[PDB]
Amino acid sequence: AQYEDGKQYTTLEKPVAGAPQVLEFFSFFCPHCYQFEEVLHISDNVKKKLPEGVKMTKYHVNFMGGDLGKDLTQAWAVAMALGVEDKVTVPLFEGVQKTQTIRSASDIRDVFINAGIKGEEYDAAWNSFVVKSLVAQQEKAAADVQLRGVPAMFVNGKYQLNPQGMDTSNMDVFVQQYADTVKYLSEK
Repeated sequence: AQYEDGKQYTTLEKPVAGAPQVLEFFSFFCPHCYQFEEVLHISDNVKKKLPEGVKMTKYHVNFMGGDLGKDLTQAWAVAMALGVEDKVTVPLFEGVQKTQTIRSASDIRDVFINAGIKGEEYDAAWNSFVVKSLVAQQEKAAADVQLRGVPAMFVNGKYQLNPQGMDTSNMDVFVQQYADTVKYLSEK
């Protein structure tokens, strides 16, 4: 066939019930994730090809960057709760990986303040039980699929994108192939 298990995607031999339809995992410590976000705009190009009615979910993971990695997962929970994902994603990536000016929770907090989220509002979110369950969800979703690497994408809790198996000669072509694959998997 044109799309084959083990080529553009793999199948979970233990499928995850009730899973979000398009589920993406990343870490701000993750170098390919930086590329995926900044250079390739993967999430965005997948969205453009996804069907009517499909919701896209993106979660942070703990297994990179130790103590700061966990701070970052809670911070992404704050971002999701406040709906400010689109204002902190880039400065968080560049702060961790480009300028290396993020070294503590307080530095993560600075990024939000600079993006215009108010101190009171950030700190209140940070400490809220709604953010606690949001953290809980990110971990559960990762736990459910045995996740040990990022960037990672899952479709309807049964298929896992396999970017290793796509041509990287051309960045644009890699992205479309990636997005079309999510679409194919989506319609499956």
